[PDB]
Amino acid sequence: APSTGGVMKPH
Amino acid sequence: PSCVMDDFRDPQRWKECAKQGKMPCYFDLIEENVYLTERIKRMQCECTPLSKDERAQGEIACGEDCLNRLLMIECSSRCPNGDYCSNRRFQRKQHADVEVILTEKKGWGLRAAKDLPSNTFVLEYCGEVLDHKEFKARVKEYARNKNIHYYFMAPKNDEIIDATQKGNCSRFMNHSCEPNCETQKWTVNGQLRVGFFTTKLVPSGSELTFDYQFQRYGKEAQKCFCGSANCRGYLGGENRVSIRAAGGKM
Ligand SMILES: C[S@@+](CC[C@H](N)C(=O)[O-])C[C@H]1O[C@@H](n2cnc3c(N)ncnc32)[C@H](O)[C@@H]1O
Ligand SMILES: [Zn+2]
Ligand SMILES: [Zn+2]
Ligand SMILES: [Zn+2]
Repeated sequence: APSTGGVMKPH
Repeated sequence: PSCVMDDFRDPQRWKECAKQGKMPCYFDLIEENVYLTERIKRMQCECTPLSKDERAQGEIACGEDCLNRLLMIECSSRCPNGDYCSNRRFQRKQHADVEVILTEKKGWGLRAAKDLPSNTFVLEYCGEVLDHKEFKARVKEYARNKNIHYYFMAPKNDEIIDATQKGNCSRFMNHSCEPNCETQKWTVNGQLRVGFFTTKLVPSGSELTFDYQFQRYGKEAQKCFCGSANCRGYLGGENRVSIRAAGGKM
């Protein structure tokens, strides 16, 4: 897996 | 350190200010989303056009009762109110007055340069619109580059907006477990556009924030420095999601 990272979500 | 949005128009002056640590690192400024080349029209509202005396009396065109607005659709140039229409904020770039500032622990941020009433359009979140396969390619690239900041917005049931390399100053809006802005999904000319809007009166000088509802796929969580007394601790919460679920693929 990547060390860090993510995605923002409106709801 | 503080800098107004017209500082980002001169890329050479911007780049040199950045080398001096007075401006954030250079990115490509865009006015509207960039798609990776994928890319009878009448959706008029029913507002009766304002007379030229009503304009003079301060009445608003396509105000709160405008059917287009009520559905989060912007009016076009053909709107019955024409030049008066106040429901073309995204298209006309009728942003709030904001500045980019350096925060203690989160990198750069956005603050209100004047009091913003509640439900005020701040900025559009612009970026490159990725399909799921370019999203995975950038996940790999940003991870191998060891980026700290991430800039993926996943419009519900929709493609990723990546503002990492191209975007506007909305890419500086930091997360807070107790925010004063929200995203709103608007349609402009048949296309989804995501805007930041205030949810309360933001006083001049306050940082603008929203709730990322962040979905972490990284192994290592990021502690949240929002400082809220109801802070959730980490940006992503307690549990890690897969890369495909983060990217909104069921
Ligand atoms: C959309 S960028 C916002 C702009 C970013 N601060 C910058 O300087 O480019 C989101 C990133 O900022 C940082 N960040 C935003 N809000 C944070 C918070 N509440 N606590 C810790 N880091 C935060 C994290 O690095 C995250 O990856
Ligand atoms: Zn209208
Ligand atoms: Zn209108
Ligand atoms: Zn927090």
